[PDB]
Amino acid sequence: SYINKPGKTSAWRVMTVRQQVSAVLAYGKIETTLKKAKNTQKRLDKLITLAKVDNFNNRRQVKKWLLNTNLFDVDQLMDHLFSKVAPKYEKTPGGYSRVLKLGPRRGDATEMAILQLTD
Amino acid sequence: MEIRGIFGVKVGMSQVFTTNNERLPITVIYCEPNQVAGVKTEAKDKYSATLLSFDTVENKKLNKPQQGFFEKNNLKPTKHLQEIRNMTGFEMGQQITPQNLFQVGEYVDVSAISKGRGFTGAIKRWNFKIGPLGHGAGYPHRFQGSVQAGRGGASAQRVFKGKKMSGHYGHEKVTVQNLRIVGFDEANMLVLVSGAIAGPEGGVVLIRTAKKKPGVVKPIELAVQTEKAPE
Amino acid sequence: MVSFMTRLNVADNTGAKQVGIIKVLGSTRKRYAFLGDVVVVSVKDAIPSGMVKKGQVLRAVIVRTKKGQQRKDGTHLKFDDNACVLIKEDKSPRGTRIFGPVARELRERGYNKILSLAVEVV
Amino acid sequence: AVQQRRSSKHRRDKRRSHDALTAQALSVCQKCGKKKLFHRVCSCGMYGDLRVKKAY
Amino acid sequence: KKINKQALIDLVEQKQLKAYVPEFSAGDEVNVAIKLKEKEKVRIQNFTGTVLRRRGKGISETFIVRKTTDGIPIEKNFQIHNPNISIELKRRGKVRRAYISYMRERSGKAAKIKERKQ
RNA sequence: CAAGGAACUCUGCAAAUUAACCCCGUAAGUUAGCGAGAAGGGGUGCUUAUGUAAAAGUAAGCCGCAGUGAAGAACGAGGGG
RNA sequence: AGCGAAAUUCCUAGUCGGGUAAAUUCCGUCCCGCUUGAAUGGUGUAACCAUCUCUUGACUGUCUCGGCUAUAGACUCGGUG
RNA sequence: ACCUCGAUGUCGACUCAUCUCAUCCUCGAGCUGAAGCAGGUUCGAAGGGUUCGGCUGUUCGCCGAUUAAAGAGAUACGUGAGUUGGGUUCAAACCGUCGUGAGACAGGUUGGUCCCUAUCUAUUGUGCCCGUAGGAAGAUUGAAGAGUGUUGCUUCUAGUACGAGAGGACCGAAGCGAGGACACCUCUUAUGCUCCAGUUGUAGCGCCAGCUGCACCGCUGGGUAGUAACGUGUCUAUUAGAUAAACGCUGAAAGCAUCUAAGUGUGAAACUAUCUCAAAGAUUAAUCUUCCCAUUUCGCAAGAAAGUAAGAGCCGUCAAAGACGAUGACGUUGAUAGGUUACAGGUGUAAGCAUAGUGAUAUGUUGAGCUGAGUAAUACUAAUUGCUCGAGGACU
Ligand SMILES: [K+]
Ligand SMILES: [Mg+2]
Ligand SMILES: [Mg+2]
Ligand SMILES: [Mg+2]
Ligand SMILES: [Mg+2]
Ligand SMILES: [Mg+2]
Ligand SMILES: [Mg+2]
Ligand SMILES: [Mg+2]
Ligand SMILES: [Mg+2]
Ligand SMILES: [Mg+2]
Ligand SMILES: [Mg+2]
Ligand SMILES: [Mg+2]
Ligand SMILES: [Mg+2]
Ligand SMILES: [Mg+2]
Ligand SMILES: [Mg+2]
Ligand SMILES: [Mg+2]
Ligand SMILES: [Mg+2]
Ligand SMILES: [Mg+2]
Ligand SMILES: [Mg+2]
Ligand SMILES: [Mg+2]
Ligand SMILES: [Mg+2]
Ligand SMILES: [Mg+2]
Ligand SMILES: [Mg+2]
Ligand SMILES: [Mg+2]
Ligand SMILES: [Mg+2]
Ligand SMILES: [Mg+2]
Ligand SMILES: [Mg+2]
Ligand SMILES: [Mg+2]
Ligand SMILES: [Mg+2]
Ligand SMILES: [Mg+2]
Ligand SMILES: [Mg+2]
Ligand SMILES: [Mg+2]
Ligand SMILES: [Mg+2]
Ligand SMILES: [Mg+2]
Ligand SMILES: [Mg+2]
Ligand SMILES: [Mg+2]
Ligand SMILES: [Mg+2]
Ligand SMILES: [Mg+2]
Ligand SMILES: [Mg+2]
Ligand SMILES: [Mg+2]
Ligand SMILES: [Mg+2]
Ligand SMILES: [Mg+2]
Ligand SMILES: [Mg+2]
Ligand SMILES: [Mg+2]
Ligand SMILES: [Mg+2]
Ligand SMILES: [Mg+2]
Ligand SMILES: [Mg+2]
Ligand SMILES: [Mg+2]
Ligand SMILES: [Mg+2]
Ligand SMILES: [Mg+2]
Ligand SMILES: [Mg+2]
Ligand SMILES: [Mg+2]
Ligand SMILES: [Mg+2]
Ligand SMILES: [Mg+2]
Ligand SMILES: [Mg+2]
Ligand SMILES: [Mg+2]
Ligand SMILES: [Zn+2]
Repeated sequence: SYINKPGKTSAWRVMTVRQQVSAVLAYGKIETTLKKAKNTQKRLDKLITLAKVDNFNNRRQVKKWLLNTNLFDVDQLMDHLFSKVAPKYEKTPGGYSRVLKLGPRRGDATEMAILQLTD
Repeated sequence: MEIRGIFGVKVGMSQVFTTNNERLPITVIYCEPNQVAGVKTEAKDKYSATLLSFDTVENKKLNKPQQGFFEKNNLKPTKHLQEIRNMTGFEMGQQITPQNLFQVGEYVDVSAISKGRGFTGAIKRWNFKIGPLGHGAGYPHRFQGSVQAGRGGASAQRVFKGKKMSGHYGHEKVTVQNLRIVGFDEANMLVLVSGAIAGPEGGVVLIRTAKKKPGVVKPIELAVQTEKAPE
Repeated sequence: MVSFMTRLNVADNTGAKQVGIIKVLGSTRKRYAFLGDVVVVSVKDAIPSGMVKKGQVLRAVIVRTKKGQQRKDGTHLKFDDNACVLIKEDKSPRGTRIFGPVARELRERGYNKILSLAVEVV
Repeated sequence: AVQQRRSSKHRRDKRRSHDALTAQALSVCQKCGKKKLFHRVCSCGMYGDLRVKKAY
Repeated sequence: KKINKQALIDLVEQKQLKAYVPEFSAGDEVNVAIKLKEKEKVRIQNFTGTVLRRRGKGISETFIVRKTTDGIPIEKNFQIHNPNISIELKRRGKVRRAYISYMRERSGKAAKIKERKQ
């Protein structure tokens, strides 16, 4: 069998995590598959804890992950993260995000999951 | 015969340099004090064995029948129970440590459950040969090997029982014999055994007297470094 | 680990620049030859002013290996080229000098003449 | 390879004997009472005492 | 009954570690004195050469020393915390890597490492 | 993919080496047209200055294990039907 | 005439020499060529060949000898079938 | 010419091998025109082993170098619903020969499509149901079995026994290996696609600097955990019993003799155990220990209505496990996973700034910064306050 689809490549996986983490930082909730939420959670927590010092080095580190969204750009997401979201989690020992399971999809029966910022 | 046994948990592998200029790889075994939970006599049972209890745990992590047995026998609650054949000469309810069982450098054998590997093919399981890769080839490259015994009514016409094909590999008890104990560490309750021990780090390990060399003890001593403070 | 049909250099004065392995002497299906092993070889590149001629089948012992081997103390000896010297039945070198360094595994398997005629043993 | 003999209507059902379905475990929501499959957010977006999603 | 496996391995390794263990980087020249034992006495044989790598954590710390005799280059892997072995750092050199593999490809005037390091 | 390098096989099948530009050098044979990109080698990055219409090049310096740093570029010799 | 164990030789793995540690294949030669041979042409021949055949340098997982990683399958769940 | 022409794929090679003994090596013994060493022949013995190459499609065969040995056969001259198609045997073309010819040759040469998703049974693994007569959780014995079993060199014994000499032992002991097997990752290597660093082109972040996408993971040098060998640990012993060939002791039938008839021995890698693994579906269903059942009424008792516990399952977090089941750990009375903190290992002095240089760049802050899985703590997040199944053991 040949002329197969490109597939879930490593580059595709990193881009998927980038898109979901940018969206979850912009809006605050993501309705995805459970196995994708359980992988985006790691990057979400890592970004939030590194964005707690608000130095230019940390901006350069975060910019390798953030992507443009509808509600914010790549530069206004920076202001939202470093001034609104991250300062809230200033003394929380990890676990800023929660993943909970919704029902199965009508056309796939895969287990959905909502990823949210735990206040 | 007079078989001595102890139970422990493998923690890793290191090396030690010894006198006579050898570098000996060693396996480190954390051996908790084992408690003799039962003794079964040849006359009353038709065989002789000693069953100990080890890997102690709190009472709330144990089932009701087992904790009832432990409280009936007046023993420390442990979740692991196992016996060794032909182990005699120990009173019920006595703490046993490897220091009282084995010597400094005597030969012992070690049994442990092998590292699980899952569904493996014929080549990785039975050391079979792989088919040719070039000069033209076919769909089956990692072929198991023809299982033909006889074609026709006057011949077998069947795969012989016990054939060598793909299947489960790993997570199976295996014993390595004639391993020399290197050192005892009473404070940390830590046994050093030469060579490699099967099983993942943290698994259970049984140390027994070697049946090939029961009383043989080959001397081994470590090296003391002569290096001094910088001048 | 020199194997069957392996071209290697000669570290002696005998006129043989390139030598090819024929058999790893010692047992049946002896796969490799480590330091100190004896092999049967054929001279393939020689010189006019040499004691050996091209095409002769002879017996040699290996002194160096690119792969290398590990000793008991844990030291791993590793050269940069596989070399062998031509020996006689008595285990005595055919050449009058040995070029370059040689291993210590020769000392275990006799070969005292080889060590005494070397530049420095390792 | 193909069957040289046709499989009856009895061997077929014997193989399907293991094709039966299992009833998924269900529980009752603690704020509205309707049955929801266990360990999952209900239809009101109310999981435990936490408002997860807006009401349906 | 929590078992810190790494700590127990470290204790066994400390039983036979050395006190000084002098330091050296990748591109350094050291003098290794092998205490070869014959039937009697010891013949201190020096193996001065250039380091190429230093890997390991404890009793399993090893380093690679490269030497050249009669134009033949020989590379030798020593264990740091091994008795009858003495290491004496001679020259400190500057390299931009941890495993300087190119030394086994470059030779002659191109195999000379500049001094100094930080 | 370590060491070996055709030991594989009906057969170096397949795979692997070379690959662009510039500068050297190039045999036997021949119908004198060829052989021939024969074979065999070297240089390529960045900065400063000199060179030019632009260059190419030249001199000095700097960095890396590696400088048509990735893509696309000929494997060769000999004898015979 | 020329050529000749040949895309031709049955006996035949013909004799001898070269190539290899070792050569039913290859190259040269010998000639009882069963049954070569001159326009169904004979003998040579520079260049050329997705032609056949043999030796060789570099090169490599063809092999000694197998091992690891990533995708799409296979495998599990939902839909068609 | 009995089966098969409504099809039984035919040589050789590769992979996997199994069986027989008419035994090639190893093991035991008798005879010898057997001094010793090395042989010859016969008897017993099938446990294991029985090499790599050159030429040929080759089996065969000759040759080269080793080995303890390079055994003889059978299994559709084993093996194409396992591989290959070199050979034979399609269509093309030529040579020699035959034929007037179209054509033909177990004469030669170049080229030339090898399909199938496994239903039953056989086999390798892993499960559900039920039985084992109350239920459940543990620990066992072992009927019937499976796996391995190869061997060389050196030293000593001892230049002793023997032998004019040359030469050169049986028995026994030690050391070092080849092949095969099991396990493991401390060391050496290979790999290590969300790790580190260097770096090219192009497109973006409005520009420099610094990053991101793509170009085989863009390329290159290293590399954590894991997976493996080319790596390192272990095994390939030993002993007992009953014996084959063979040798016996004591002994008659047959006053002698005689290994045998009674009695009593010796005796091989073969056999039965000792070694490793699995094993009570062993329905002939075994044994031991612990725990939980021991209600109110009606009538009908291995009866009813309700009513009583150990445990198990569903679901969730998982990996010492794993195709899926299962195995194992945990589920708030918790460290199961993620996150956080600290550290290890790996990479190799981060960005920014300052100095120096005209610039590329170097130096100091700086063994700095970064880091997938690794080590250990920390309930911050996810394992909810849930549902179902489940017991009085007939009588003899
Ligand atoms: K037929
Ligand atoms: Mg890509
Ligand atoms: Mg095909
Ligand atoms: Mg293929
Ligand atoms: Mg029959
Ligand atoms: Mg039959
Ligand atoms: Mg029906
Ligand atoms: Mg089914
Ligand atoms: Mg290689
Ligand atoms: Mg090489
Ligand atoms: Mg060949
Ligand atoms: Mg062959
Ligand atoms: Mg090709
Ligand atoms: Mg030419
Ligand atoms: Mg000719
Ligand atoms: Mg003539
Ligand atoms: Mg002529
Ligand atoms: Mg010919
Ligand atoms: Mg010839
Ligand atoms: Mg041919
Ligand atoms: Mg000829
Ligand atoms: Mg004419
Ligand atoms: Mg003619
Ligand atoms: Mg004519
Ligand atoms: Mg001609
Ligand atoms: Mg053509
Ligand atoms: Mg897919
Ligand atoms: Mg489906
Ligand atoms: Mg008839
Ligand atoms: Mg028939
Ligand atoms: Mg039919
Ligand atoms: Mg048919
Ligand atoms: Mg068929
Ligand atoms: Mg016989
Ligand atoms: Mg036996
Ligand atoms: Mg050849
Ligand atoms: Mg026949
Ligand atoms: Mg056949
Ligand atoms: Mg046969
Ligand atoms: Mg026949
Ligand atoms: Mg078949
Ligand atoms: Mg076939
Ligand atoms: Mg096929
Ligand atoms: Mg068939
Ligand atoms: Mg053909
Ligand atoms: Mg073909
Ligand atoms: Mg034709
Ligand atoms: Mg005619
Ligand atoms: Mg049975
Ligand atoms: Mg390691
Ligand atoms: Mg820029
Ligand atoms: Mg008598
Ligand atoms: Mg006996
Ligand atoms: Mg019945
Ligand atoms: Mg964890
Ligand atoms: Mg800096
Ligand atoms: Zn609700």
